[PDB]
Amino acid sequence: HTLVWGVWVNGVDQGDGRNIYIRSPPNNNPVKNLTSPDMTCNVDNRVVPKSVPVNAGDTLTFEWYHNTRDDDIIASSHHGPIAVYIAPAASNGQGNVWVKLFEDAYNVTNSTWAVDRLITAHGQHSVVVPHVAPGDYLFRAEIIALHEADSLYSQNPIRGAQFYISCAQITINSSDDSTPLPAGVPFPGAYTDSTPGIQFNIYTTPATSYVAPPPSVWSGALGGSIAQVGDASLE
Ligand SMILES: OC[C@H]1O[C@@H](O[C@H]2[C@H](O)[C@@H](O)[C@H](O[C@H]3[C@H](O)[C@@H](O)[C@H](O[C@H]4[C@H](O)[C@@H](O)[C@H](O)O[C@@H]4CO)O[C@@H]3CO)O[C@@H]2CO)[C@H](O)[C@@H](O)[C@@H]1O
Ligand SMILES: *[C@@H]1O[C@H](CO)[C@@H](O)[C@H](O)[C@H]1NC(C)=O
Ligand SMILES: [Cl-]
Ligand SMILES: [Cl-]
Ligand SMILES: [Cl-]
Ligand SMILES: [Cl-]
Ligand SMILES: [Cl-]
Ligand SMILES: [Cl-]
Ligand SMILES: [Cl-]
Ligand SMILES: [Cl-]
Ligand SMILES: [Cl-]
Ligand SMILES: [Cl-]
Ligand SMILES: [Cl-]
Ligand SMILES: [Cl-]
Ligand SMILES: [Cl-]
Ligand SMILES: [Cl-]
Ligand SMILES: [Cl-]
Ligand SMILES: [Cu+2]
Repeated sequence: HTLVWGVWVNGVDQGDGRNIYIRSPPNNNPVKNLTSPDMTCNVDNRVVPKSVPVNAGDTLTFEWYHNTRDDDIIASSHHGPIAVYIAPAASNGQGNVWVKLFEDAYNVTNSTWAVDRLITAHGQHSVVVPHVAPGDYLFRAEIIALHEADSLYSQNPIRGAQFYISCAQITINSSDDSTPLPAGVPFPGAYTDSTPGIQFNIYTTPATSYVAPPPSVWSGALGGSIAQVGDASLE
C-alpha cells in the first residue's frame, strides 16, 4: 500500500503533486488484474491540471509514501522490483508506447529488494531524463509487491502480484532529441500470467533467481537509482 506524493527535479522539491501533476488514485490499494485498463495509470487515469517542466539530463525523483509524507513508505512485507516507463502524452498510455527507463529487482551484494531500498531512501527513486523530443510525457512508476505472487490473480483473485502504479505528467522542454523514443509495450498487455517475475515464490525460491518482468531497459535510458535526494522534513 503506497502512493506518490510528488517529485523532485535536480534535488528540488516540486511540491505536493497529488491530483495536480500526478494522476492519483483515491487510495493506496494495489492493482492486480493484468488485463485491466487500471494497469496503465491506476484507477483514475485522467488529465490533471499541471505538468512538471524538466530538461534532458535532469534527475527526476519520485517520492512515495504510505499514509503521510516520509512515513514508513510501504510495508516491508512487500518485497519486489521497481521500474519506470515513459510514454508520449499524446497516447494517453494506450498502444505499444511504454519504454522502460529503469529496473531494479534484487541486489545480491546488499541482499536487498528494490522495495527494501525504497524504504531506506524515504520513498525516493530517480531517473535521468532522456534525450527524447521536447513535448509532453507520462512517466509511469511501478512497484511490484510479491508477497502474494505465489498465486496468479487470474486464478485466485484474492492473491496475486500487486502493482502500485503512478503516472506523472512531465513536460520535457530542452532536449536535442538525439534518442528519439522507440516503440514500447502496452499496459495492460505486456505482463501476462506466463511473464517471468509475475508469479514467483519469495518464501522458497532464492531471490537471486528472480527475473523481473520484461521489457528490458531501453538503451537510450540515461540511468537512475533508488536513493534519497532530498529531505522532506526541510523542503
Ligand atoms: O509477511 C508475508 C505474508 O504476508 C501476507 O500478506 C499480508 C501482508 O504481509 C501485509 O503487509 C498486508 O497488510 C496490508 C493490509 O492487508 C491492508 O488492509 C492495509 O490497507 C490499509 C493501508 O495500509 C492504509 O494505508 C489505509 O489507510 O488503510 C488500509 C486499510 O483499509 O495495508 C496493509 C499493508 O500496508 O496484509 C497481507 C494480508 O492481507 C501474505 O498473504 C502471505 O502469503 C505472506 O507469506
Ligand atoms: C480483469 O479486467 C478485465 C478487463 O477489464 C475484466 O474483463 C475482468 O473482468 C477482470 N477480472 C476480474 C476478476 O475482475
Ligand atoms: Cl496486501
Ligand atoms: Cl491529497
Ligand atoms: Cl477502493
Ligand atoms: Cl485490480
Ligand atoms: Cl479530476
Ligand atoms: Cl502546467
Ligand atoms: Cl501528507
Ligand atoms: Cl509509519
Ligand atoms: Cl538512500
Ligand atoms: Cl483481494
Ligand atoms: Cl540535450
Ligand atoms: Cl491484456
Ligand atoms: Cl532481474
Ligand atoms: Cl534491463
Ligand atoms: Cl533497447
Ligand atoms: Cu500493500
